[PDB]
Amino acid sequence: AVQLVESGGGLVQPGGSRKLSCSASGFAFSSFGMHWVRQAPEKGLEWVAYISSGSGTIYYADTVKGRFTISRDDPKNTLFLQMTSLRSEDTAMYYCVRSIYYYGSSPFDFWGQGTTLTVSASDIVMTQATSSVPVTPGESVSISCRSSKSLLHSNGNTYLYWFLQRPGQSPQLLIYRMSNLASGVPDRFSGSGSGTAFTLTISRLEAEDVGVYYCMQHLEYPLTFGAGTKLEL
Amino acid sequence: SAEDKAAVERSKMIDRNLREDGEKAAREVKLLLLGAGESGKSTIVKQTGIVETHFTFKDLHFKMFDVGAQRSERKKWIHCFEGVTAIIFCVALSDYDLVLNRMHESMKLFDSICNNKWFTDTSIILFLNKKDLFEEKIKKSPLTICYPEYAGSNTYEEAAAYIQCQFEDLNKRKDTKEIYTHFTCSTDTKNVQFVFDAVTDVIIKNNLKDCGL
Amino acid sequence: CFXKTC
Amino acid sequence: LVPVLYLLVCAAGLGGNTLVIYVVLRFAKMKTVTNIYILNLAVADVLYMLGLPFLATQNAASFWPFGPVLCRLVMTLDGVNQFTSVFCLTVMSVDRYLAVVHPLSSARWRRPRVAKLASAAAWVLSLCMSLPLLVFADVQCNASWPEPVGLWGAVFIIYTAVLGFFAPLLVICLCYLLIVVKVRRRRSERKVTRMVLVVVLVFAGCWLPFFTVNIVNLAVALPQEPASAGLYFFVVILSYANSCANPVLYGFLSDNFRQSFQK
Amino acid sequence: TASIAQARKLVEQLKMEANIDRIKVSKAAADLMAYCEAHAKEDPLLTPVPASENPFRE
Amino acid sequence: ELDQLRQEAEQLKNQIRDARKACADATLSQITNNIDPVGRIQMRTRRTLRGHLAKIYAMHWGTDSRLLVSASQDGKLIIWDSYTTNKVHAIPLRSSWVMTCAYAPSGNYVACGGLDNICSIYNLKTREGNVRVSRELAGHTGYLSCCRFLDDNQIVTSSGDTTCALWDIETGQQTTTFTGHTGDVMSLSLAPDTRLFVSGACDASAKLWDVREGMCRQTFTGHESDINAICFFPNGNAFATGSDDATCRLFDLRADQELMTYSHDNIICGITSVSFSKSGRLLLAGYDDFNCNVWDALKADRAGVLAGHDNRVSCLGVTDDGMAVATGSWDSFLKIWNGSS
Repeated sequence: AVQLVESGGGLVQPGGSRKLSCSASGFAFSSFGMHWVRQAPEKGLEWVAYISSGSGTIYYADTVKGRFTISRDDPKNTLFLQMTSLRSEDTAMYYCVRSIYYYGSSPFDFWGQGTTLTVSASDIVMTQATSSVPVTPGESVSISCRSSKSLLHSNGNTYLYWFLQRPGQSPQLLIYRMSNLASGVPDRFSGSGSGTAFTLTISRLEAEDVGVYYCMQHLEYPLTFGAGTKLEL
Repeated sequence: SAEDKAAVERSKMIDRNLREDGEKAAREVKLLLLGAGESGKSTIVKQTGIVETHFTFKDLHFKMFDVGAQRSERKKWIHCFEGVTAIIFCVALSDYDLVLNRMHESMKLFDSICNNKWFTDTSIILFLNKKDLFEEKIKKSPLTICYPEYAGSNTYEEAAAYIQCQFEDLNKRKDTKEIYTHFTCSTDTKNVQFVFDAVTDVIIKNNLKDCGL
Repeated sequence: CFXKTC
Repeated sequence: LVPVLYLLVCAAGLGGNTLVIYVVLRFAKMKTVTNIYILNLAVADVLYMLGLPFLATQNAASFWPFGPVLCRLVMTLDGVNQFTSVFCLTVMSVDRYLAVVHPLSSARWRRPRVAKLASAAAWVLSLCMSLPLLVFADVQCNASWPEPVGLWGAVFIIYTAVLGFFAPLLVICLCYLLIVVKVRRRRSERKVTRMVLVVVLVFAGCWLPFFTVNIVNLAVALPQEPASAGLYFFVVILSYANSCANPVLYGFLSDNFRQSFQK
Repeated sequence: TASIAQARKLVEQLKMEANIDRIKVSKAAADLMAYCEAHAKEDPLLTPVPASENPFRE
Repeated sequence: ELDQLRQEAEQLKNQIRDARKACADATLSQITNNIDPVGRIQMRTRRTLRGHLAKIYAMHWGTDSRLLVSASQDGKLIIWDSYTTNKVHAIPLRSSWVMTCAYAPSGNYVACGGLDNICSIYNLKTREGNVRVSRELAGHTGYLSCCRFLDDNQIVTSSGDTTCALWDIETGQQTTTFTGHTGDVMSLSLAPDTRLFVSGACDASAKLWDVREGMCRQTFTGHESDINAICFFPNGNAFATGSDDATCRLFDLRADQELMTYSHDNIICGITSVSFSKSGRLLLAGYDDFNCNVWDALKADRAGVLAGHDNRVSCLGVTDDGMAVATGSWDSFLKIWNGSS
């Protein structure tokens, strides 16, 4: 019964401030690092904050560096995020994420339901091209997003987190990193690659398989999220 | 490599928790019971493995071991108690009048304990179990029934001065192992506060050794 | 006559 | 007899401390606070033994072997090791007091993390107690007074005495006597007395004469003769040989070190 | 009494255990040499691992 | 019919001993002169796995050599990344007197057993974040001595009540039971195929068993005191027995007799653990001589010592790949000994 729900936001006056909070239950969140993924409407995702397992290495994105602050209440199993002096670009939907970091762990596996925030009006990026290749449920589709540098490290773990933002709810972790499958995902969603190439090999499609996919990068310091995609029904 | 940094941080957190657990682990005593089935150690704890009786007497938690129900060969599992503060031994004082053998297995096991390669420093405590019944037994019958060379004198003091001295002569390491002695009087405090004093003394000696004084 | 010598 | 006395007190003294460090590092790791606490003063003595030839040059009539070495930072570096070693010795006394008298709360300061922070504190306080000497290090070598004018040399040494003996070796290293108050196999009392009295007696017998004579020197600088040049040399020799008595005493009296030595 | 059953148990082993070929130590040694050459090449405790990034010998 | 059955039993012993002597023309030490000695095997302590604060009673490695689980008297079953000296988990133990730990072949489960006679089994890869116990295994009236997983749902346990038993952790009840021993059973070793296993008892008797039925497939003697360590050969048709008589003995399933002895004049210390390398050529055994004397199994000649421990080498075992050997001893530490190039 893992449950991630967040609240706070929905309408922001220009030049104003807002507060975010994410509630965790059903798992040992105190030993879990957590990310923060925004989502502009009719667009892709965007990482906004991060704190490691145990409030060790607090991180922030350049676009909100200084403006935002992220803190975890481990005894209370809830997250606190304060956004001050919000600009017009902060018209997006947030997504609480969890992460456990150990040898062969499951990072960015469970995503929160989502809280949308609306305001009235030098690092690596990945190529979320091929906006839509719709296919009948009786076929296979391979997705990919490209990275300039070689993903593999001396450890061999390549971080090209795969997700599928199905309409109406949060993306489901298909393959954390780029090699190992996830908990709860079926056998259809697979993946393979060699250094810089990759292939999100999907066997069959059905009603649930619709949704825009996204990719994350955890190699460098900033978690550049994936650009908008189409369900490619 | 960021994932590796987070893993290293999680391991450092686990190290911080491990040290906080291990300081308490080193603070905890390991008082081990020993004896025979007829020793009657149940009385001591009155006030399918070990019944690890964790209690606290003077703000220092004591982990007593009711391992008397092991019913196994102690030679193959007594090396698990090499590091203990003390070892409590309830003597078989039933040799006064009760036979079966008038508690010569007590000496047979005490000599093995004393000469064991793992109990050189372990200050074994000797408890005169069933002292109340043994006093009446020695008042009603002599002690030379199974101790022909002893004096006896049909007195409580001489009963101790003979029986206890029989095993304390088998005690060879008079310099390293400091054996205590407390007649088991069925009272509320003096049965376990003496054990507390003895474990404090042995902990003080071990601390002096560790610090190098 | 002071530190370590005179 | 400086030509023989200096060699005798600087060869065995410098070798024993190095041997103690080697055994305490290799034969018995002993991450225990006490092992690195005594290693601190062992290293202090090892790097402080080099002052014996430097002071023997006074009787050798060679004010400097190179010329800028003897007066620039010799009294600023070798002399700093005196306060370093006294601070480390009182650190060891405090460590023993916390380990024996009161492990009630031994997870706050007796952890290995604090055992090196205290050592670093001792080193920096020794440097700060010797930094004025370096700032005033310009003479003919002692220079704490020549550089200033009025009485700063006398003020220095008074502060040096008050910081080297008054606090650490009179009431702080006296914690050894307080350690046994209630915890002194009744022969263990004498066995531990033969270790708790001898250390304090050595520290107060071999090290006090240096500070007592110079404070007298502060009072009255007596006229010199071979008596003065020989016995004031013996006083500093005893002050230096306290640093030879300490390592052997610590490495032989301790039973763990006895097992470590026999390892 | 139970001894009989236990004797039968004793034989239970002696009977079948010896009933089978009970091959000689002759063969016992064989694998010591074949499997040695089989898994000793994979015995890093024996053939030190010089992997540029040996899991432990770095 | 006491003497009547004794005569038949003596006839049986005579027949089987004569068969052993006929098959065993001579000790294998003489016939092994063909193979070259391994020589002095210098094993540098490549990683010193510090962090454990009591005597290490049993160290076990998961099917991936990266992870290990080390059990000690402090009640800390700690999963370790031997690659980076990292603590993946630190499982608290219900019983702190563990003398055996087990890494499941799936890797999802870890078990520990000891004095309390229950082999509690822990869930490593849970949906939540922590590691939780799956099911304890009560039913042993002795002291548990060696758990070794057969599969995810079958735990083998040898105890001090002179018996051993197979379990099904789905229900918590023993499917079979193996009572053929007279003294406390100390070391149970599971085969690579897990269809058979060997448990050693204090009566200097080691008895092979069949997992599916519960009947003693074989018995072995030759030791003069209590056996303290048994571990199967990688080939799965052997084992070695290090006993408190200061020797270790190599056995065979098809020969039903002792083959080698691992003792020397200068060693009078009893063995506290035994393990084999990937090829079996090194039989690393942790003596109480404070040095995990690496005994060349095929030569029965001491061809290496890993003396690096202040106390007795309590437990040790190679990994799945054998890239490491972690002689976590009664000294608080574990050391990853690897051959340095």
